[PDB]
Parts: sequence; structure tokens; C-alpha cells
Amino acid sequence: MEMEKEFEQIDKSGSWAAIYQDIRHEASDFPCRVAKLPKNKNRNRYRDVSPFDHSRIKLHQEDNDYINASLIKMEEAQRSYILTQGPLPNTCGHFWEMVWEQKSRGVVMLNRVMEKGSLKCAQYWPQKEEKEMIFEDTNLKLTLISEDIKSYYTVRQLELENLTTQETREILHFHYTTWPDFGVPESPASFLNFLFKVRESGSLSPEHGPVVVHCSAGIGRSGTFCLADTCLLLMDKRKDPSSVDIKKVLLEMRKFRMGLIQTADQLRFSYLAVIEGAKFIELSHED
Ligand SMILES: CCc1cc(C)n(-c2ccc(N)cc2)n1
Repeated sequence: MEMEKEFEQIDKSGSWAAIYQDIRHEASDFPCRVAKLPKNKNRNRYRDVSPFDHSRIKLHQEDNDYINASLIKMEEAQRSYILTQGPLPNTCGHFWEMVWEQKSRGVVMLNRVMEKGSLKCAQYWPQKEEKEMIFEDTNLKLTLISEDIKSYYTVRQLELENLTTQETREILHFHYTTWPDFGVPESPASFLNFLFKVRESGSLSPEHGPVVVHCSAGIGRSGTFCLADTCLLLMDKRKDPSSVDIKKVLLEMRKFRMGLIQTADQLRFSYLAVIEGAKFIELSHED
């Protein structure tokens, strides 16, 4: 059963919503007590999107160790990912502290700071070389070193400095800039090219800390990136690529963070991306 053929059946039946709701009903439920403490209220973008206690990232500071972020450990694929919400104005220092402490090399961003006229994400990196950002609370300095703007995505080289030790580290920021305001990309071509760029950079390698991935809530678009990448890894690993079941992979990742893949559309897109990814390895004025 090629994923290909299952896709065609689901599409012919119009049953993407029914499959997605099955996945919702079978998904793990673990407690999130820490996330729900009163003092962490202002560290969560949404009241219904919380990291599970067992897989949450702890900040290595003393006063409050809480950040809305989850370590997704995919054991057979041998890759790990941190999935996190878009930083809030008050949690930007905590975001970079996490990056520092976890020894991440890359950050993947899948939203714009501003979408449908709402702030989805704080401007948590410097837009200009000459205006560095100082996070006073976590004692970090962040500088824009360079940026390569392409048509579907931007890669920035950032320097993060620990002002306590003066150690510096180069962070790669991979920003997918063209996810539509509504729905999903009609084609996964640019998303896949993006993903292979992140892989090519070495940021997903085992010599680094887990890559940091976010969108606004850290579960929808972020879920598509990790699901797609893990499925692709699993196909290559196993003698058989037609034995990878994206449904069961998704359920496995949902043991580490709630809600990954948030719409039936996003589920369909992730199927598409894995199918086109595996393979790889009209005149109109509607406006
Ligand atoms: C058991 C899960 C696991 C095993 C390994 C080697 N990693 C890993 C962690 C981070 C990165 N960048 C790559 C891989 N994660």
C-alpha cells in the first residue's frame, strides 16, 4: 500500500476530516500542571496549548524554569526536535536561553510576525546588523550577522553571546516566509526545498542539540515540519518505505506534545509532503 494509493482513496472519499478526528480521539493526554501554575499564565500564548510535564524543556535558571516548549524524541528515526510557541514579548530572553542551554544550532520558523493583522510572534531576532538585541533578564546578546532572502524562505546567520562568559555561538535561523494566511500551501515543493536546506546546513545532525521549531502556537505548521522530516528519515532507514504509516508516526509525536497537526488540511498537506519528498529522494488573473 503505497502512501500514494491511500492518499488517492482518502481524497476520493472526502474523508480527511474523519481520519483527522480519529487521530484526535486516539491521541495521548498527559498532565500539564507546571504550565497551568498561576505564575506561568503570561508565559503561554494560548490557554489550551500547553507542554506536557514529562517532555517540557526546563530553563536552567533558578526563579522560574518554565517555557512553552516540548522535546519530541523520535527513537527509531534517531532525531529530536524542540517544538515551541512563537516567543511572546516577555519570553524572548527565555527563548534564547533555551537555545543556548540546549545547544541548538538551528531555529526553524514557519510563520510571519504579523498575519491576518494580528501579532503571531514577537520580533525576537534583530532585523538590522547594526541594532543588536540585548536580553537583560537572561544575559544574552543577539546580533544579525547576515541574511539570504529567497522567494519562499530566508536563512539568517545570527551570533548569540552569553554576556556572563563572553562565549559566542553561531545560530542559523531558517524562516519559511510564505505559508498562506489561510489554509496550507497548494504544493509542498517550497516547503520540501526548505526542509532539505535545513538538513543540508547540518543543524539536524547528532553533533548538535535538537533543532528549535515554532510557528505561532508551536503545534500546527511546526507539526508538519517534524512529521514530514521524521517520516522521510523512517523511510530511508527501513528497508521498506511503504511500511511507514504517517498516522502512527503522528500519534507517536503526540505523546510528546499535544495537538500536533491542527486541521484536516494540515494532515492532507503532510501526506503530500512525505509522498513528494520520498519521490524526490495556468494563465489566470483571479485577483
Ligand atoms: C533518541 C532520540 C535521538 C537520538 C539522537 C542522536 N538524537 C538527536 C538529537 C538532536 C539532533 N540534532 C539530532 C539527533 N535524538
